[PDB]
Amino acid sequence: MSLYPIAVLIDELRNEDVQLRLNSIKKLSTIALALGVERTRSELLPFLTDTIYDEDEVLLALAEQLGTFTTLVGGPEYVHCLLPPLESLATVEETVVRDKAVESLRAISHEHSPSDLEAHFVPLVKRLAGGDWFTSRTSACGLFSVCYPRVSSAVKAELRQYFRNLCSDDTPMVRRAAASKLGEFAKVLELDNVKSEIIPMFSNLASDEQDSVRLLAVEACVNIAQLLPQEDLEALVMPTLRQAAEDKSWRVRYMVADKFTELQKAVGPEITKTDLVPAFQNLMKDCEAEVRAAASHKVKEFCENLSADCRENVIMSQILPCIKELVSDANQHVKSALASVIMGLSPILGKDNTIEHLLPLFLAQLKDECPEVRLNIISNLDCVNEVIGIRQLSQSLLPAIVELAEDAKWRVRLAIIEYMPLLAGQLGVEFFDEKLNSLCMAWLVDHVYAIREAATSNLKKLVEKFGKEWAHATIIPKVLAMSGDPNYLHRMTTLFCINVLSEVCGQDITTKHMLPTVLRMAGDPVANVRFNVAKSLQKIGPILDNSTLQSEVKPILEKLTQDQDVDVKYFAQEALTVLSLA
Amino acid sequence: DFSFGPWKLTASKTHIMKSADVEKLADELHMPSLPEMMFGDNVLRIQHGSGFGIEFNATDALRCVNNDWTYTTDYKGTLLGESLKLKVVPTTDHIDTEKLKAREQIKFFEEVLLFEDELHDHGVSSLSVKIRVMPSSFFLLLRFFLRIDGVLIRMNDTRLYHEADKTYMLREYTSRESKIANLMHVPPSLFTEPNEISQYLPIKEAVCEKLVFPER
Amino acid sequence: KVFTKELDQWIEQLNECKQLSESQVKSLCEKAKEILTKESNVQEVRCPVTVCGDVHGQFHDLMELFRIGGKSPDTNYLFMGDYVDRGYYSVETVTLLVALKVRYRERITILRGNHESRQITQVYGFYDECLRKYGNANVWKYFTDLFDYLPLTALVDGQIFCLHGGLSPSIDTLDHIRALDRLQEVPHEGPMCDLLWSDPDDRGGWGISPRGAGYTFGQDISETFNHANGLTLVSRAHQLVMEGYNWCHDRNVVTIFSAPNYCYRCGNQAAIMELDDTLKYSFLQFDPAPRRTPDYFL
Ligand SMILES: [Mn+2]
Repeated sequence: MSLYPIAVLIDELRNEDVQLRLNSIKKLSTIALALGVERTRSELLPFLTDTIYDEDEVLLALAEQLGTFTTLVGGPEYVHCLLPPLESLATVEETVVRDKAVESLRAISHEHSPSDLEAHFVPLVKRLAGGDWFTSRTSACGLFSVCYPRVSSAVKAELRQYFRNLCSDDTPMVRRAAASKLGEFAKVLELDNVKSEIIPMFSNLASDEQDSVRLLAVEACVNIAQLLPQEDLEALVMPTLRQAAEDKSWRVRYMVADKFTELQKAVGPEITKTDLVPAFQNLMKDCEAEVRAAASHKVKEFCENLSADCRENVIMSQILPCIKELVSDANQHVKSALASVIMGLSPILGKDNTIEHLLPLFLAQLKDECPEVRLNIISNLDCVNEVIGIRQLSQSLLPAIVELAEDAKWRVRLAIIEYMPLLAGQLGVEFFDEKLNSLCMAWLVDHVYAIREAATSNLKKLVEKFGKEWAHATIIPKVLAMSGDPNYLHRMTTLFCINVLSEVCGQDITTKHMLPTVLRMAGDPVANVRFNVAKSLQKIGPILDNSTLQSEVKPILEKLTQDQDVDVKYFAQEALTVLSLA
Repeated sequence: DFSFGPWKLTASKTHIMKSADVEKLADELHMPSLPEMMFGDNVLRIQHGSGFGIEFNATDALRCVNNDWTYTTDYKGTLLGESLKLKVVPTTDHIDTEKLKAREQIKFFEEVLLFEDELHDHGVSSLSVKIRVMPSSFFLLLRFFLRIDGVLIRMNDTRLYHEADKTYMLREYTSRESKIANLMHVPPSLFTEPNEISQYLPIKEAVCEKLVFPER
Repeated sequence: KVFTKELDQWIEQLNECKQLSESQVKSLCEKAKEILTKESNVQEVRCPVTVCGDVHGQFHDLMELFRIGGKSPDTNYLFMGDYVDRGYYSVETVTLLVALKVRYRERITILRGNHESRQITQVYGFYDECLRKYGNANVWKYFTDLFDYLPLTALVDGQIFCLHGGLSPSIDTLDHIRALDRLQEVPHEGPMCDLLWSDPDDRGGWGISPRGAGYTFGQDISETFNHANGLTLVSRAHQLVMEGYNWCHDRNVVTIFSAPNYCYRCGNQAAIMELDDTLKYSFLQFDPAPRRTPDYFL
């Protein structure tokens, strides 16, 4: 009993749940096609500025709609009309609704004319920055980077003083937001102005009272170093960066560690030896353990980007004496991060120096108590085999694969079955058949179905790596041998194997040794086997030629429709109608 | 600003207190520091057709803070009247949960924040209050949340129930806390949403007071 | 009448942990009635099965449970009750195990637990959740009215007793159970209440359970019962064990709890029992699954 569109849209706003309600707000664009171009401005838009207290999912879809609404108002000639309904959404209490509206504001800025830009959008940054509600003050920090170059040289000064008054605002929250968008601002100015205007703002933030401001200013330091010349780098950037690496809140010393690699690539090599390598030494051995794990994972990308005159030298004098002490600290987490990368050093070091000065420490990880350590050591060893031979280290992980393949907790056992195919292709066939076959075949009988599941699909890749014939030699005479196991779960495992292998074992094999095994099991007492026989038979069916479908599988499927078990019947009947058999 | 029956449910919610107005009151209460976000003028009040009512603010909530950097407060409303007001008395009869759970016409609802503090990034201390209305009753809940990241959690809930036309309204103050070292079996993903973790916090203080209506 | 077209579809939606709407549950519980209406109070199930106990709306832990014993219908399953009332996804949990029964009348067998009743579902959570998920009690009525049709006990290969609670003094032979009327809300007394509320322990004879309803039986009871009807052991789940399964009464009765870290209380390991072709038992311990507005608030 309502009236023209706006009312019928609000009648849906009083509906039960979100999706039912939200669905109409996604029609807010389609409603504006029916509405005249002006009707979208005259009637629609003013309703969307007196905001509506409502769930995030809707206000978010509302903000997205505004960022794609230029063509509906009449074109960029009237883009200024989208600003009021966005400013309100750039101030709602919920944070995500604010950033989405901000992003929509950053979008329609490009659509503004240079005259309309200075008269509508640039003032919009002021009302958000100078606004009382601290929420708007957060939103303002995100709109500076899109406008500052698009304006006149003088009004640029107003924005810089504005953005500066934001980094020194009383509220700590806005100081964070200003620190986050710092690099985006320094990136968007001229060269000489960032040296004098931004570096002050940058320093006072990296020494703030609240730790949340400190680390947020750090990640923006890289964005500054990407711009400055090498000379002015030690003069303005490093002073604050040097202290931030010693902040009593590990949250800060973590950021530089998680970004240590992104620093050297932007600061320079000689400055990496003057100031970075010194700090790295003390970061690998700082109090809170979380910081060490971060930097430990970055030992590889740090060594690689080092210059060529010292790559081999500074690693075995300033880096290694701290590595061994890391591998020997009881913190099971820090060694999990080192394990994934420590072996990426042999190609950077050499051949004689690594097997003699880098290998004996490697074993301590391969025999560590933590299962997660020796797991990561085994996935990142390809960078080792291309410098030192396989057997020089192959004869050592012999029991390491065993304890993981036979651990007491099944989560560990699964984790290594995923790495077996990668590991199989690096030891070749001659190794596997002698040692790694007794372990991989004992997985298809594991107590947990998850391992029997993984061990099944693990054979698909074990064939893709070795060849169609390796199954006919070491696998299939063993899989087919499980079909006599009493436990009906181990009996079914064969049927899941024949499904997988068929896809990657050609035709001549699925018909020679896999097909007669399936049809033999069609008389098992438990029906769980029999209806899966029909499932498997239709799975491998289209692989084999027609002569063998009409020969031995069809008489079974017809026979299986007479199994009183109602489950097989639907599957048996299904398995013929699936592939062109009555 | 709502109105149902002989009641006047006033709604007030705005921005935080300015920086200068913080130190001014920080000395009025002799508090070395106020919350990071002090929602001073944010107030949720309900008046009667006679002159008395209850008010939930932050200023009176920060008075109840005793000799602190967590802003823990046992505030449960500030009795407001015009020399003729409602009385407080301990009681045996308390709120009945099976009633509210019943789905009825939701009349009005506004969540009103009182303060929030990030606790030097060591936790969160938020004091909020929300209230709904039913056709034959109104219900409110005032809850001070506290999460000291790595140490403990504390929730000081305070509910207010009034069956419409029932000469009295109820108030129950629940305050439960626990050091996380004792609730290891709880996933930390719930240390942020209070409505889901309150069940796993042991009661420390329970009080049920009935607020009575005078006559004239 | 291929209505199995959508039955399989519902399970795929339930395996993604997404609700079944009111109009959908109305039709589902209707079929489940016709399937359960024919099952005797003592439902006999064939030799090769996997038997699990309580789940309590711990859907994400039920899926972890499937990766242990096997997915359905590949694995013959047997549930001993308590599908709801202490997890967050009590709706999705029971909605799946019911749809699987309607699909595979023979691959799974679901029993009635002490929480499969309108009395208790209203306080421990199932009803409160059924509202938050749909906005009314219709779904709750559809399920609760169906819970009355769940069999009380189960009897594998003629040898093993499977129920939720324990034994009863009014019940000495299985023929007695087959004579009861199990089409009512779980009573407060009588043998039907005892079967779903009794618990075993060390103290001999009958005793007063601290939970009021049911009783407390020991070695002298189980021996005198199992040897009187020809049984190897009894399988019960109402309790919970840090070990997931507990042997008691000189291995005359086994407990099987299949909900790991029960409401974040004891971090218990959840276990299940697998019965291969012949009846040789083998348990499987497992751990929890790790993966991760205007409201009528209280
Ligand atoms: Mn209980």
